Parts: sequence; C-alpha cells; structure tokens
Amino acid sequence: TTILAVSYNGGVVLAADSRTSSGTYVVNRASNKLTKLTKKIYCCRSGSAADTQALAERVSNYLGSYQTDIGAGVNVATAANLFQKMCYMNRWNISAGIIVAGYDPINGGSVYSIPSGGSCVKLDYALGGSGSIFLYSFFDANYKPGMSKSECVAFCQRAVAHAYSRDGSSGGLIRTITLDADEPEDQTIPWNRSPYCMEKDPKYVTQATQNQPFSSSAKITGNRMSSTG
Amino acid sequence: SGHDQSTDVFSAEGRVFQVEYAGKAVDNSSTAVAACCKDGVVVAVEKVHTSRMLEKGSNNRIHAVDRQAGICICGLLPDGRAIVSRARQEAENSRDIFATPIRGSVLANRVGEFMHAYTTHFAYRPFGCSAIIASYADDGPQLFVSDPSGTVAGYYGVALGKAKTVAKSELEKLDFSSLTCDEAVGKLASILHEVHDKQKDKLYEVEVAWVCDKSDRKFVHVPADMVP
Repeated sequence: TTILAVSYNGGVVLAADSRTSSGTYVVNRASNKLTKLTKKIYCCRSGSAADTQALAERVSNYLGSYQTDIGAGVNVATAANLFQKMCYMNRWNISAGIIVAGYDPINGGSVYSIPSGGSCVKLDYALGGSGSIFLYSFFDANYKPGMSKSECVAFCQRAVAHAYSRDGSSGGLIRTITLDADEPEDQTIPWNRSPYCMEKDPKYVTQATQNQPFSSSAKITGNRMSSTG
Repeated sequence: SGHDQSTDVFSAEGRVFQVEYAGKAVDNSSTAVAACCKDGVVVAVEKVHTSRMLEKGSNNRIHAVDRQAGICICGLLPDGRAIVSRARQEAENSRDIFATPIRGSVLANRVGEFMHAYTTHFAYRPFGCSAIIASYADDGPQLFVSDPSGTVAGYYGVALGKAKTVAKSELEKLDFSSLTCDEAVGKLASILHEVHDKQKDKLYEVEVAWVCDKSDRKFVHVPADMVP
C-alpha cells in the first residue's frame, strides 16, 4: 500500500495506489483506498482492508450524525480525533495506518497521519503504507511546499508512482482527490499512462551484463542472446 | 386531582401540570438578566442572600460550562447545578471526542434534551430552574434559555425570575445592534438594582459574568469595579 496526502494553499490532495495484495497475489487491482468521511474530508487507508473499511464507515457514520445535529460543516480535526480514538482503543486488535485529510472553511487544508499506534500528527504532508518508506527520501529532495493545486496533484501522482514502481505490495492505478473550497476533483491515472515506471525509464533499458558469453578475454561485452553466438 | 401528581401525565387540555409547576419555582426565584451583543454576551443575576454573614461568591448562580460557555441558573439552585454538571459533561465530550469547543446552539439543545428527559418518565420530576446558556464559540456570540419543559429558545435579551415582567420592559429600551459588552454590564446591573424589591429582600448582590472579545472569548465573572 502507498498513500499520501499533501496540503497546497487552498486545500489538500490525497493520492493512492489501487492494489490490495494477500502478500504476493493481487486480490484486487482497482481498490479505492481514498474513502469519503464527509463531502470534503477523505481518509486514506493503509493496512488490513477489513479494519480500515470498518473504521472508515464507523467514523463516516458519527461525522454524518454530528454534521446533522450541529447544523454546520465538520472540522477536519473532528474527523482525525474521532479516527484517532477508534484506531487507539483497538490498537492491539487491528492493523490500520490512516491519513485523514480534508478541507473545512475555518482551518483550510488539514492533513493528519494516524499511524498504527493511534498517534495523530497534523502535518504539511503524510505518507502511509508499505510504499511510504520509498517516498520519504523522494519528498525530502523534490517536495517544495507552496505548490499550486495543479502541481500538488501532478507531484503526488509522480510520488505514488515512484513508490509503487519499487514496492511489490503497491501498484496499479494512482487515484488522487483534491479537497478545497470548490467541488471535489477525483482523477484515476491508469498504470499504462503513469508519470514514472522503471520499465519505460531509459536508465534501466540497457540490461545488467550477467549471462556473458564464453570468451578468450576478461573484456565484458554484453549478454549472450543467441546460441549461434 | 390525579392529573397533576406526575410528569408522565397530560391533563384533558393537553398540558403537563408538573412542568408548569416547576415553571412556578422559576417565577418565585431571584431575577436573572442577559444581553447578547456583537462583541459577546453578558449575564447578570441578583442573588437574594438569606443571612447577613454569607461570604462573597456564596450560592454562585453563574457557572463556567466550558472556556467559551457558562450557564446562569435561575430557579432552584441545586437542581440547576445538576444541569451545569451535565452541560459540562456534554461540553467536554465535544472537546474529548469531536476535538472542538461545543457550539452554543448545540450546548443549549443538549441541555434542553436533558431537562426534557425529566418531564417524560414518572420516576423523575422536572427541573425547578431555567438555565441561561451564554456561549461564544465559532457560531458567534449566542444566548439561549432552557426552561423546565426542555424548551430551548435563542434570545438577544432575556429576563427570568419574579421581576421577569418589569425587567423585560427595561431590556426592550436597549438597542442590541449598537451596545458593547462594557455598556451592557452597567445597564443589566442597573436593571437588576431598579426592579429588586428593597422591603422584601434587604440582603442581595448582583453577580455579573460575560464572554466577549474583551475577555478573550473566555467565560468569567466580571471584576467588582465594572458592576455598578
């Protein structure tokens, strides 16, 4: 699993791979890991699909009840603090690594990493799931806060790709979603048109010189590709 | 005769008598007055002291519920404190669970549903007091009155107690669009001095409290210099 929210000025972008593996076999190829809690408050879901789905629905329900009775919008804080309590109460039973991101009119674009333990850390940008670990360096280098909505999406896609290209667990479609003052813009980059992949990168075209013919010279040439040669 | 013994019982006319009765306990109690401004909100309450020997801040009728919201009870004080103790439990559930200061609009409705639950079942009796919830959360400055029935209603200006009638005439003379939280303290306190019977209740003081841009939208007793 690879997930990440980043905040731009107005709002946030979540981005995710779309692969749920039972280890080494890909059970689903096109999972939505971005899960609507309210209109403008999406959570990303890393770890056991079961447990994040059961928590996403349990919270999306309380935010619904809340949103009705207060007769106003939900603050993203509220979504993250509900999600912290439920991730924390059960922290031993479940295996859930959440990112609550969203927009409320008060604070604007808020992102909360709720990792395993049930910590809850308001940030500029959060990385979750197996394929997080690849991005951390990639962010430290190429991330540059104060991006436009357009760039933050184009970036997150680029990022989720760099991760799912190295991680086995992660792969498939790169679902994003931008949550700001305007109406939520989801888009689903299919793998065939992903911004980065090792297969199409010219770095990795030229094969490693492993096979190598029976020669009369220590001079490495290329691989042996014909039995005639 | 049986139509009025419990709250679980409508009369033939269709009204709960035990709730109207608890409502009579509010209208024989010490007069409270409040005023919602643009700046914030002010609650004054006359405390009628029985004995000359009471301390200053004895039978405190005004209680902080959260940072931004305080109740001012008018009616049976002890009952009112059970309301406050609840309102608090709700206001802190809002901070614990939902990570936000309770909205004033909610806190009033949460307190109404509490005071109402005691007008339904036979076991309970209705609450003897009105509560005046004064919040200043993200919904702006808000003033609300939960009466024994559980009937919330938002007010600009409000009067409760035995002077309610005359104290409401004097609240109508004010312009609520204009007045600040600093004027209001003086005028509400001026009202409670004017309406209070001098021959019946010799020993009394005027506990005032506000929440406004002055006090950092924090609900507190005003200092004893602003009161007159």
